[PDB]
Amino acid sequence: QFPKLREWIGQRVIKDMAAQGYQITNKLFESTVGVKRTDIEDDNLGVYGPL
Amino acid sequence: VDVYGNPIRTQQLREPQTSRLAGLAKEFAQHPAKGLTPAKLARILVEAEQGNLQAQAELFMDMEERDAHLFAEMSKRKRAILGLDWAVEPPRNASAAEKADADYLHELLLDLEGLEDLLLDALDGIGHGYSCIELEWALQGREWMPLAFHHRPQSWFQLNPEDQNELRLRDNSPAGEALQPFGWIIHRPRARSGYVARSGLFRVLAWPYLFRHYATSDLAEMLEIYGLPIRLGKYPPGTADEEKATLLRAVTGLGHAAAGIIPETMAIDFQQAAQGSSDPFLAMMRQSEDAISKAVLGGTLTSTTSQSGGGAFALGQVHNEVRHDLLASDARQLAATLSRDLLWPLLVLNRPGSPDVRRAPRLVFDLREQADITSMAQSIPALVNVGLEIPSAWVYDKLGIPQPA
Repeated sequence: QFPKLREWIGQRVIKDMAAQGYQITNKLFESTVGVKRTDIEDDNLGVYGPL
Repeated sequence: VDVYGNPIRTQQLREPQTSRLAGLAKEFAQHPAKGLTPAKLARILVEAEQGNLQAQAELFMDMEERDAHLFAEMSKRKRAILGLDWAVEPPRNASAAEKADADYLHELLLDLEGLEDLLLDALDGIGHGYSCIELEWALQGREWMPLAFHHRPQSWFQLNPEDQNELRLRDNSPAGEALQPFGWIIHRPRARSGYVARSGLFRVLAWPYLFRHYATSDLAEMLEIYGLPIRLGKYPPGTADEEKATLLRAVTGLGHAAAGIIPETMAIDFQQAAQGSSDPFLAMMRQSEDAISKAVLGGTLTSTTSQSGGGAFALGQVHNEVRHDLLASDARQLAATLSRDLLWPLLVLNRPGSPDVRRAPRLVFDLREQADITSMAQSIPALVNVGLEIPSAWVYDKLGIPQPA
């Protein structure tokens, strides 16, 4: 942004804006588990399949 | 208030009762039909008698899904009702105000979307013994409206420990939760006299379903074994493991392979695999299917089919006995439930005053049976020439033709 009002219109002093930047990497996140194909079918109680 | 007299508070109508029970909406059916044995079925039924309706409801859902004959019968029975025309009539010798109330209710039901879905959801109580449909109440200014009808699974409820005929929500507490007034349309058709747990038709139909399932599975297994014979190879002492494996593979592939050679010291014996017929299995399946047909739709048209044969009185012959009785019973029970649950809140919220409960309008289904126009049209002229003064109202009502306006 712009700085304070100075105290001299005689011999005015120029200024510049500062360009700021922020860099961030969006790396992935994961998590998983292994299960057997027969066991999910060989489970009549409803558990092992709410996975 | 409601028909039962329980105090009614409009504050609780803004939100559904089950909204504060987000746990229920995340549940999945346990599918108790898979791996079901007669002992397991008996335990399920007995536990349901004691207030554990979750397992019974899930079993009934699986039974409906896994049996094509039972599903077809139930769907036909329900579609019979879904196709009936309906009307709202004012009470006996109603006054002008009552007639206006009935007319307004009729107009409101006509313009209420989702009525057919509501009827279909309610008819599930025929097989499950009880169906609960949650109401969404909204205000379009000064008049309450049912925003939508939500059918909640029967597995979401239980029995009151202090009352075996009163249902309650499953809120993790031993006593459950009482049903909110004006928040549900509970349909509980009564095929047999008893408690709510024992009142379902699927309770009657469970055993034939299990018989048919066992017969079909056994037949499928026997068809799998059918074909080639079991053949056993024998080897002498001093046969090494590699030769044993070679003999085993030869025997395993011998059925598919037309020819093979073995040493004279070995031997292969072809033994009977499975010799019989499908007659016992099919007999059991037919018995179970006939039982299901009789229990669902009557033993005059479905199981012991009425056969063909037309005629003017053929409609009456096919319908009046069995089919008309069942249709009228189901329609009357559904109409009573609707008049009790949906018509009354609309009358007592959307209109001024406190009309007496006995004078509430009643929803009526059109059970009129098509009458032979030709025979009766032949008959009238003789009677009128004789001198009888038959009213025109009876004719117009019975023929289905409307009175001139």
